[PDB]
Amino acid sequence: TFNPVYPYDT
Amino acid sequence: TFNPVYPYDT
Amino acid sequence: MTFEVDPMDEPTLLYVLFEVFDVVRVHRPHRGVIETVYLRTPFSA
Amino acid sequence: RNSIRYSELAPLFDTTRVYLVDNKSTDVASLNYQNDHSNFLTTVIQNNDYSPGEASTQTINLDDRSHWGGDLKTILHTNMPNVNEFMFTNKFKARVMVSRSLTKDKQVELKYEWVEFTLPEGNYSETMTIDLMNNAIVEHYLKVGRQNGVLESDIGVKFDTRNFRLGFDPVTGLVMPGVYTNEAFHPDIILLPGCGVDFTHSRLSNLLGIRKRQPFQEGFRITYDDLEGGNIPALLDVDAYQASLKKPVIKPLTEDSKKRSYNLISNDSTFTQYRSWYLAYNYGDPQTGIRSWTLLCTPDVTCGSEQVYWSLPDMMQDPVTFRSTSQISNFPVVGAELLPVHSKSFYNDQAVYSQLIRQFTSLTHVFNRFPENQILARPPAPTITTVSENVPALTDHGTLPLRNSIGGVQRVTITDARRRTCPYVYKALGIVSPRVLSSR
Amino acid sequence: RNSIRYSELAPLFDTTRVYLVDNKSTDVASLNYQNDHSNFLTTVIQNNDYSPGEASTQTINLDDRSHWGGDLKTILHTNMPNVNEFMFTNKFKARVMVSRSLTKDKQVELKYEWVEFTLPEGNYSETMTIDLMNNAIVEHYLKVGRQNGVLESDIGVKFDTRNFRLGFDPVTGLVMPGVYTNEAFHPDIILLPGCGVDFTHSRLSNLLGIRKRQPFQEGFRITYDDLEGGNIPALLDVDAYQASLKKPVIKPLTEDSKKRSYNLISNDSTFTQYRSWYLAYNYGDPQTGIRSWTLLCTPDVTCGSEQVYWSLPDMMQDPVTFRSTSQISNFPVVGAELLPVHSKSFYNDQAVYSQLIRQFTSLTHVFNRFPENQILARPPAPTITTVSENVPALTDHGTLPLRNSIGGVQRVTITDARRRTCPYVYKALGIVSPRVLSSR
Amino acid sequence: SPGEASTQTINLDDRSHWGGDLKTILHTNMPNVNEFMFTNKFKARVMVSRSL
Repeated sequence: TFNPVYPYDT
Repeated sequence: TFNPVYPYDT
Repeated sequence: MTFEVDPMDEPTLLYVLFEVFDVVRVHRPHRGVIETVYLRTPFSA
Repeated sequence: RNSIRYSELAPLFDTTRVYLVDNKSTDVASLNYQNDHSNFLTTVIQNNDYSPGEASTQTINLDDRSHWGGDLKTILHTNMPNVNEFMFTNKFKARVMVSRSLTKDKQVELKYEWVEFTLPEGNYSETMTIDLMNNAIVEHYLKVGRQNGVLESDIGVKFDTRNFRLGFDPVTGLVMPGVYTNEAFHPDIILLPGCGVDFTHSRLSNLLGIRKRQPFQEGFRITYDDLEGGNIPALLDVDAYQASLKKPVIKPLTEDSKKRSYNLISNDSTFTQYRSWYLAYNYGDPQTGIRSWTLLCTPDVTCGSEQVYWSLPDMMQDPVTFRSTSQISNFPVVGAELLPVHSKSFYNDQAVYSQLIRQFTSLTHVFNRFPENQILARPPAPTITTVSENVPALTDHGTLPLRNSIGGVQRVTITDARRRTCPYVYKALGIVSPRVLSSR
Repeated sequence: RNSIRYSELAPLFDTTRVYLVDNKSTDVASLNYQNDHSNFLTTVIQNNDYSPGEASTQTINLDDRSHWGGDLKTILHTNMPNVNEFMFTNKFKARVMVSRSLTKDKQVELKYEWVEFTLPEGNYSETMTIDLMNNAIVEHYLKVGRQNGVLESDIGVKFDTRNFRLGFDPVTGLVMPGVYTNEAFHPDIILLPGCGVDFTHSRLSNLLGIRKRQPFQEGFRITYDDLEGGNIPALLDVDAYQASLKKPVIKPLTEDSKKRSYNLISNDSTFTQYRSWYLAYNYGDPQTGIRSWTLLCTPDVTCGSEQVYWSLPDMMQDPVTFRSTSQISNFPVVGAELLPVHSKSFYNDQAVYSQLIRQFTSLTHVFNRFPENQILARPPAPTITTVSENVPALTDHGTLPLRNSIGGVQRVTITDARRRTCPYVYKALGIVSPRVLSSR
Repeated sequence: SPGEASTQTINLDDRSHWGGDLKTILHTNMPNVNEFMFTNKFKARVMVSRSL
């Protein structure tokens, strides 16, 4: 339940 | 019979 | 100047009139010619 | 009749030159120290013997029998940053969502608050400045938003630069292309219900190119509520429509990859809750909308041509109505000049072909964190970026009256609009050439 | 009343022109020889007969009964290098690690020392100038570092240009992206414990765009110790975290390919021992940090608009307080003018898409020697490079008093701030136009 | 107080006719295309209907 707020996929 | 007036193909 | 007033639950204004001389002198030397001289003292404009 | 005498040297006649300059090796050592190139002392003496200070005793005397004046040209050079604290371009208040909660059994409690984000001085270019702003909105969400409910889906306030309305079809009620046409037209600010931005204490407003049609009324607040008519329309469900070939069409894409909601007002409407300034301006009611009290203007990174005033308290007579004082922030003024900063313009068709490549170039999608959401996406870079650029200014003030007895040490002072030294001055110096004007 | 006589030629009246010029074929041969375009002699005669020198005997006489003056406009043209020895832009002191040793059974003995690195004159452009500096730090390590312990892992001092802190997550305590976002914002200098840099005798400081808020206090030393608060945070172990999907996260990448340590303060902390100026400035304590006594400024490759002073000892009267002498470095001054150098600005979105390609273009990774280490990597090229550019300057000084007897040979002299000829002058010449001012 | 300032006046000696040099610094930021300058509109005649 932690949003890194970063699209690691792409 | 509706022209979206937009070439969706390409 | 320091004024002391009763408190009011609303914004108000303290209106002060500074008594002076607010005068004009009118000169009319020629046809269709009006020249004026204003003088306000104290508190000149 | 018109001499010019000094201590014990041959008298000179008609004119000459006194030089006001900071550099001098001697005076820097002694005199100024705790000063800077905007408030310093300097000896006008220029005679190799004599200890500065002891120089201060001497004086240049312009014949007493005549009223003198001197031409004053100056060389000013700064290097002030596009975005910095002193000029008021590193801060800006905006209202964002703080908490999203499940309350008192059935209520959805939304709590919004104003907060002032700051930027890291320097970072020129307009586009990038926008980005740094958007990023600051985020950086805050990272410290408060998420950890209090509020999803990305409902991030209030984002500066973009495109015309969410190009695709738009007057019948469909949707942006047919299924994508908000990714080209940059002008900066604008987008808001979600309940939030908004305030520039009351910031020149960044001028950077976005949005000004009040009535400047002097201190108070630049642009609420969501203000952006009436002109909520970003929604996207056609390009996939559904096509595959479906009735026709789906009415289907207005509700989310996106990684499923973020485009906050649509209702299960029916083609409009989203996202309101855009740029839209309200030219797409909303001209008589009551925002176009009524704000003006769409050219960007300009400098944030606003400001002027600086010079003063040579100990050498020129005090201009008409100034009174002589010793309060650095009230010295008489003898010359005004625009603060040395220009807007150089370039062409980067590489923009958005570059945002596309820029993202791989920069090893991170730091600014584009939401590469799917057609809104929260990273605004397109506009062709033609602007950049504040510092330039030396060889200005020229007119002849000004002089005192007939010029002190050995003169005080030079460059002030700004609000009257305060300006830290960003690297070089200031002037040349004065006295000459007769009439006699006593 | 107002004549102008010469040897035996018709008298001229009211005004005319005497020309100060270096080029003349005759005088170059004889006169100047061991001189240069900044300290030369020239005949004002301009009469085809008469051997120069014998010309020197003759004189232009401005009627004696009146005090004359002359307008003096000049044409100055240089071609001085961005980085050279005379201007103080080719050297700069920095303190680096000299030796890493295993001592007295258990002690780790670190020996640091100050050393002055020099650059190869010329090499314009700011970015590249940075690189040349970083390279000089290295070139030194190559001659002392390695062969005395000290690994690359612990190279002290490196000039970079990015915001090691964009990725940063207020909770994680790490730069989530696993990479210091590769975009250029402003030059800054990074330091390791115990080392630092000194610019006390260098204008390069001005190139980096870092100045003292109190200029005149000779002494620009920026220690590691000074860069309080604001040590480059560490990188998230992107690999671990992802593969692991508790969550590893807390894992702050300790090395990199080719295993170099990111000198983390302790097995716990998310911060590294690497301190960045740029961080301290806007991310550290504003009241006590570095932002307290240094200023973030626009770069400027010229390194600092400096001025040059003219002098025509044998033709103009000596201005107010100067005394006449024969010491070339004290001649009276008659005109000041900024030294002909500007900052042309360009756009290269090709930067960092180019560093990427530039590395293949240049058959060597000479500047990028450590293409893995997120720190020691090669700083990103900033969009908008600056380049000092020389430009002819058609300046114009005012009317200056003249001697009523102008010698056949006049001496022209352009000096600099510190008073010394300036080797970089290619063309200097002036035109004087005398005219009456009053009578005796 | 401004306004009270308005009362005062700068007097250039009466016995002579004066004149003054007037240099100014003007700076705008008007858009290429806007309504006030008349660059945001333009009439054209197009086809409205095609019928049988």
